[PDB]
Amino acid sequence: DIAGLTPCKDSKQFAKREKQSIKKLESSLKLYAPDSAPALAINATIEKTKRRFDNYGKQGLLCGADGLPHLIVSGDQRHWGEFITPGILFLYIAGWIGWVGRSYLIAIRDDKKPTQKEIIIDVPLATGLVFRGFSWPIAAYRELLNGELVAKDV
Amino acid sequence: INLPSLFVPLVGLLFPAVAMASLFLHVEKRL
Amino acid sequence: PPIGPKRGAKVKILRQESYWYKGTGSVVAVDQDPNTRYPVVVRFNKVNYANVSTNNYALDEVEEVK
Amino acid sequence: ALRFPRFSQGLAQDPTTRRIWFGIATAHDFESHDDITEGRLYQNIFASHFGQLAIIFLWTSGNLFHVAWQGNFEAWVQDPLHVRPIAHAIWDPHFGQPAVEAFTRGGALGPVNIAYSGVYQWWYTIGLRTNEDLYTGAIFLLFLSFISLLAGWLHLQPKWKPSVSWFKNAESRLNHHLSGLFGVSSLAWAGHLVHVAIPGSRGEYVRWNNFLSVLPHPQGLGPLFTGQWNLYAQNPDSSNHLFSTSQGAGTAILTLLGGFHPQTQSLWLTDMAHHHLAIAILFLIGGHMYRTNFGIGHSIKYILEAHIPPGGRLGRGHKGLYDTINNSIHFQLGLALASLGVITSLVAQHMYSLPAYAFIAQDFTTQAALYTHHQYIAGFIMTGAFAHGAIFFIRDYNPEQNADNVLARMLEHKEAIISHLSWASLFLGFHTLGLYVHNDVMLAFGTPEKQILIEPIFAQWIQSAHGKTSYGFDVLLSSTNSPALNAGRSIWLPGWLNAINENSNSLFLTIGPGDFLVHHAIALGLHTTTLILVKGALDARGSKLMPDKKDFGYSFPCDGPGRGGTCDISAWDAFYLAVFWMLNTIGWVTFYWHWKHITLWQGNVSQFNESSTYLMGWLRDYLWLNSSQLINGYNPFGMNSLSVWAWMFLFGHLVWATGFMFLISWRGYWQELIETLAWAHERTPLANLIRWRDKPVALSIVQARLVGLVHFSVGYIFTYAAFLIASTSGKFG
Amino acid sequence: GFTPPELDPNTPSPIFGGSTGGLLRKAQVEEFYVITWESPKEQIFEMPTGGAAIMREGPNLLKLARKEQCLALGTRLRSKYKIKYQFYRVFPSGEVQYLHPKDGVYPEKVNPGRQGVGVNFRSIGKNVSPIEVKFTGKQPYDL
Amino acid sequence: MRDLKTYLSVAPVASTLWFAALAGLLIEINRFFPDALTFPFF
Amino acid sequence: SHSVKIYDTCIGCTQCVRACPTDVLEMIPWGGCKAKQIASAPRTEDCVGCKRCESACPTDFLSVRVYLWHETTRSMGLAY
Ligand code: CLA
Ligand code: CLA
Ligand code: CLA
Ligand code: CLA
Ligand SMILES: CC1=C(/C=C/C(C)=C/C=CC(/C)=C/C=C/C=C(C)/C=C/C=C(C)/C=C/C2=C(C)CCCC2(C)C)C(C)(C)CCC1
Ligand SMILES: CC1=C(/C=C/C(C)=C/C=CC(/C)=C/C=C/C=C(C)\C=C\C=C(C)\C=C\C2=C(C)CCCC2(C)C)C(C)(C)CCC1
Ligand SMILES: CC1=C(C/C=C(\C)CCC[C@H](C)CCC[C@H](C)CCCC(C)C)C(=O)c2ccccc2C1=O
Ligand code: SF4
Ligand code: SF4
Repeated sequence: DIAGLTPCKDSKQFAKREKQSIKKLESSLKLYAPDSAPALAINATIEKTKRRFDNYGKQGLLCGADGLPHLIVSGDQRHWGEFITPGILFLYIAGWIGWVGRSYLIAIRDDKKPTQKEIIIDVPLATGLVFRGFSWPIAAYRELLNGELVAKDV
Repeated sequence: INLPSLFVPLVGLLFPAVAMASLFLHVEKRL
Repeated sequence: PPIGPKRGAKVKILRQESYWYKGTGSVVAVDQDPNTRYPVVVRFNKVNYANVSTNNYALDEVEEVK
Repeated sequence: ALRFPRFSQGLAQDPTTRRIWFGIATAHDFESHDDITEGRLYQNIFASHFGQLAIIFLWTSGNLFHVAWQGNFEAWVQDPLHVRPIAHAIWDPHFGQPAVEAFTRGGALGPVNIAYSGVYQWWYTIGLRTNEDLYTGAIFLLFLSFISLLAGWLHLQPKWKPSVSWFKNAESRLNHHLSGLFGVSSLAWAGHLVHVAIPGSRGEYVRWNNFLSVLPHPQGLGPLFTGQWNLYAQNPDSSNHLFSTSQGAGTAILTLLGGFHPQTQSLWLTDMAHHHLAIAILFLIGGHMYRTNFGIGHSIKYILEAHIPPGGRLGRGHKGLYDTINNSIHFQLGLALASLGVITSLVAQHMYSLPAYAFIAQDFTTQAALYTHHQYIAGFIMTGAFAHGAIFFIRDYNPEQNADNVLARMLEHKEAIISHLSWASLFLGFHTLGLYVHNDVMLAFGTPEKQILIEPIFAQWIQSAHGKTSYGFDVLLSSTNSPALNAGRSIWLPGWLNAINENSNSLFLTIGPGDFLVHHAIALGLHTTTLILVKGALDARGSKLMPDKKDFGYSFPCDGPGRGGTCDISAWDAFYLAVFWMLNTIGWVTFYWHWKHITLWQGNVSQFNESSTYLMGWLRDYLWLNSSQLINGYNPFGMNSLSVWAWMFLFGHLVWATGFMFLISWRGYWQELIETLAWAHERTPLANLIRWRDKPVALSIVQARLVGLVHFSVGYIFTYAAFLIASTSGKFG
Repeated sequence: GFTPPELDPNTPSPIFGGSTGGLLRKAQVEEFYVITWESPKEQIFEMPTGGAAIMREGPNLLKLARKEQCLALGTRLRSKYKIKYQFYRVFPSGEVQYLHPKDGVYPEKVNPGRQGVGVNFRSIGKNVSPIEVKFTGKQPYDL
Repeated sequence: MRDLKTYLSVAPVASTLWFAALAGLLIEINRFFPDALTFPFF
Repeated sequence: SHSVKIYDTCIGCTQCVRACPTDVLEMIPWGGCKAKQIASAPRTEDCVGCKRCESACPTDFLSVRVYLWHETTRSMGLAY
């Protein structure tokens, strides 16, 4: 496949690592009582590990000679779920945060003592402002086009 | 006769001694 | 006929060794006396590294801006 | 005057020991010396260059003499792969009997040192075979250094000293250096390779006494002037060819194969001679560009001033740059250091992947030592280039003569440059450290499969584009019908593809996620060091915190505690802080190189692949793991040949640590301590009869920073050199 | 123009028990400083070098090894005790040099009998760059 | 009450409450969908 | 001996003179401001380079500038 890697579902070292992990987890389980709280916790962890490995095989991740999943970020459409749509999600959230904070700073910049509203957050105004980050992708775009995103005269 | 035996002391003891003495005299006195 | 910008005006600094260089301040008072080369007094809303918000400037160093 | 230093009258009147210190640390800063003029400065620089050439020749002559005298060359050439080359003998009266026993190696009659500079392979490849050749080379070089000193002295004397107008003749100097220093020199090297080295690698021993009686080619110079040059490549050396013997030898003197010599695992000598001849032709042609006394050619300043884009995006373009470069010597030194550092790093990168000396690829410790050597020197050269750029800004820059050209516009938007470079550094550091810590925590919880392993897919694609076929990308050279592949199938691609796809050499190593992460660490280091240096340079002339910095010189302690405090505000201090980052970045580079190569030499590249993704792997599987023989160099049960490194390993740990002293404790404490010490000495019997002559004082602030940095760097270098050499030589694999 | 007071030996020195912070060889071969004041009443003050000393009634004379020490002592005498002081520089040759207050009035108060030294009639931002004063003995600020 | 609100919105207190809420939200998201290395929904 | 310069932006506030710990600065008659005062540096040979004067100057940039220069036993503040 890409970069000489093979799918984890049909890879062999991936399955070997899965088996070894479960064996290691089970080794501890046999020491305690069959149905004690530690035994239940260890069983839950084993089930979690099995579910994790099955999901990794299901999503179609690529596994190297090491038997571990590898992430392709070149832009291949078969792997957009590895970096590109999480990347878009991060960009949206981070722009939300930055736009909300900038809106707060611009809103409080007109008082005689703006610093007072900076060490003591004016929550009433902040609660109204935080929701602009839902549509910041549009507000920032029209802010740039309208030419007042960037401070002229500087 | 062993050439290293003559020179290693010459360059490690005599040379630094004479050089340090001469340079101390040069640096440390009014001209 | 007073000299320099009027009191309460809006001037930007042109002295390149000033903290507020290219910045903006409000004119406080311009001395009518000649023989003084830094008559204009300007107040800023930000302190400098010495925690000072007022400074004197020459007539050519300040420039009335909108 | 009237005492040391004579070049500074202000220092000679200092009544403290400072006069001595600053007397030594400003001897080569001619511009700040009393009664300094233009011609005086240039003549002093010229003579110092002659002195440096003499020193270099003397040093290489000493290497030759010692290898010829206590060396192993005659025995080494008999079996290059199964005998350790000897540098020089040891004569230390402090040695004990077991030390003498342990240090006698290489078939010597006493304790000796095993050379790791790689001079044996280099001298063997070029044609030197016996100790007589080494002795002749040493004598010739001693003569050469003497002649260099004679030239320096001659040009010191009046009536031979060039004027300033001569020094500033850039066009003629460029013409001669391109067509003469570079072109003719490479042409001569190609001549030597054709006349001596290539015959030497085929059995014949061509020397001064018979090189006029031996034809380098059976049809000498007939093909060359007739134009039928292909006759010089008609019979290359067979792939079953032992190096210094005629078994399987050819007659071609120039070729272009591209692979390696199968036995020596190094580049073909004929290919190298052809390379040097070609680039000699290119340099000779290109060195006729500028105008001198013959009425044809170019004037550099006109080319510069004519390169101004319409639309004024670059302002006045390069107008006025010729005069600011020709008159500013620090500008010239900065440009030279920049280019030199770039090509030194290039040498480091190319020497390990395309070895040119026979049997050096099989000498692993030599390869590692040379790579680390050249990388550290390149880092120092780059840091120096930036330092001298800042110095030029402070001293030789004329704002009015550079009005609105590229330099002034660089100065006037310095803040955008610095801020964006800071953003790049922040991004790289944040995400590289985040991924490393994530993987490390993942392995802490026993779930390696949940790591964020990103395939360096772009680099793998580039490798595939070169012809490698381990990633299945099927790109140029790795495809089958691509024009790029088809164009060179009959020249060099056979050998090149044979070498690149061969996976026992270092020609384009296979790469994975660990390589991705470490390369991004490298990028972080480069960007942060560049940030520190660029910020120090562009703000050298002054900033908002100190607008009149240009009047305070390049290096000064501070501006006092006023205005919030102005510690480390000079450009010298910016260089000072950048040296730490340079050391750190080159340390990462060499750690990566050495770990990858030590795991490849063991046929255990997997181990690196697994353990490189997380930092605990670096700490345990590399530093802790490869450091057992070194620390065991000597123990309560005796010592072995590695003890000298084990000692140095500790020595480098001490120096570095004492460096932390001058960097943390500052002047005032030490000054008061020295004051009480002076009182005590003056108040004691029999010793007050002895009186100091320079008043003791604590080290200066700038001097203390410099001494601390020097300790830091010396300890860094010594400890890493000890570790690298002991670990690679401990296994010899 | 204010004849400076002449140093008067025989004046009593303050009561002090001795210290390791006193004079050294520099006073013997180079120079040392002497400060004098009046102090209306006997009282205990903090020495600039060691512990505490007591000022005698009437004139007091103290010899220090540094001018900065004399100034610190004078500042404490002027602000804490409200005493007028003057100090001198004494050379091994036997010379005395009135130092402070130079013209009878302390340097803080403007006096009509002082000339300007090292005063530049321009803002600090109008100094030439180093390149204009290169290879000349002058510095850009000395102009 | 009014002064309690004022002090309860000062930088340190507001920041700690915000980060406690964010930590809880992220913890719950991880708990419901643990061991997530990719975005599979689309 | 360090070099101390007074620039014409001085407003004669006198704060630098109060700060000097070696009596290097002074106040002299002048006519370009309201105080008719300006700082002078007639005794820079006793300057120790502490730059305590610059920390007291309220003008921006400074009106009193200390340029550290050749060091003497007086400038180094040595009592031995
Ligand atoms: C810079 C080159 C160089 C270097 C690094 C060394 C290093 C060394 N030499 Mg050596 N040497 C050199 C050149 C060099 N040599 C040359 C050109 C000759 C003449 C052919 C010799 C002849 C020589 C002899 C006979 C011996 C050594 C020996 C030694 C070792 C012990 C110290 C010693 O005896 O001092 C060096 C002794 C000398 C007599 C050197 C004189 C020759 C040069 C011209 C002196 C340079 C002085 C100059 C002012 C400074 C150079 C610039 C800079 C490096 C400071 C030591 C590792 C000893 C040894 O074998 O080790 C066990 C020994 O006995 N050397
Ligand atoms: C382990 C030692 C260390 C570390 C980690 C750093 C890290 C950094 N240095 Mg530095 N430096 C060091 C040693 C170090 N340095 C030394 C010894 C020197 C010689 C004096 C210097 C001199 C130096 C200079 C001159 C400069 C830097 C700069 C920087 C920053 C570059 C920007 C970046 O890479 O993004 C970020 C890198 C990171 C490693 C992230 C650190 C923060 C992580 C995410 C932890 C977050 C906190 C976490 C939530 C836990 C909080 C706990 C709670 C109790 C609060 C960076 C933060 C440059 C700079 O400031 O950038 C503009 C700069 O100019 N360094
Ligand atoms: C062709 C290369 C080259 C040249 C010609 C110069 C030339 C110059 N440099 Mg420069 N520099 C260079 C490369 C170069 N540099 C590089 C690569 C760096 C990066 C490190 C620097 C960084 C640098 C700085 C920061 C400064 C200069 C300065 C100067 C000027 C004065 C130097 C002087 O006299 O100080 C005297 C020489 C010394 C103090 C050297 C002695 C101390 C060294 C470092 C100790 C050596 C290490 C130790 C002994 C080895 C270990 C011992 C043992 C355990 C083995 C001078 C014109 C100074 C200047 O004033 O600019 C105008 C200045 O501040 N350079
Ligand atoms: C490895 C790091 C290192 C080392 C070696 C030292 C060493 C020392 N520190 Mg120190 N210190 C350090 C780190 C270090 N520090 C750091 C990082 C800080 C920052 C917090 C401090 C802050 C600090 C303070 C504030 C003070 C010291 C003091 C001292 C000295 C105490 C006197 C003493 O021990 O007598 C003897 C010295 C030693 C035992 C050191 C090793 C000496 C070797 C064994 C002798 C070798 C001689 C050899 C034959 C020489 C021949 C070589 C020839 C070629 C020249 C001593 C020299 C105190 C001091 O100065 O004492 C009054 C002091 O006040 N340090
Ligand atoms: C500060 C300063 C200075 C300096 C600076 C510096 C030094 C910088 C730098 C820099 C650098 C050091 C850079 C480098 C670079 C490089 C580049 C930019 C490149 C490139 C590219 C290309 C062109 C490529 C090509 C190719 C080919 C050919 C083929 C194969 C592939 C490749 C891609 C490789 C001075 C003194 C002058 C002055 C003042 C200022
Ligand atoms: C696709 C991709 C890639 C790449 C890419 C690239 C390379 C590009 C780019 C890019 C670029 C070239 C960018 C840029 C930019 C620029 C600028 C100039 C900007 C800006 C912005 C701003 C300024 C903003 C601001 C803000 C916001 C909006 C947010 C918040 C608020 C604030 C205000 C902060 C890769 C392959 C890797 C992978 C896959 C994906
Ligand atoms: C120890 C220390 C001192 C005191 C250091 C002194 C007094 C140096 C004493 C060293 C003596 C002279 C022996 C040094 C031996 C050297 C190896 C000799 C080098 C001389 C030539 C070979 C270059 C400072 O003055 C200081 C100032 C500012 C910051 C940090 C410090 C600081 O850490
Ligand atoms: S630096 Fe210190 S001693 Fe010198 S003039 Fe200024 S305040 Fe006085
Ligand atoms: S502190 Fe500055 S403004 Fe005030 S008198 Fe001194 S020099 Fe003038």
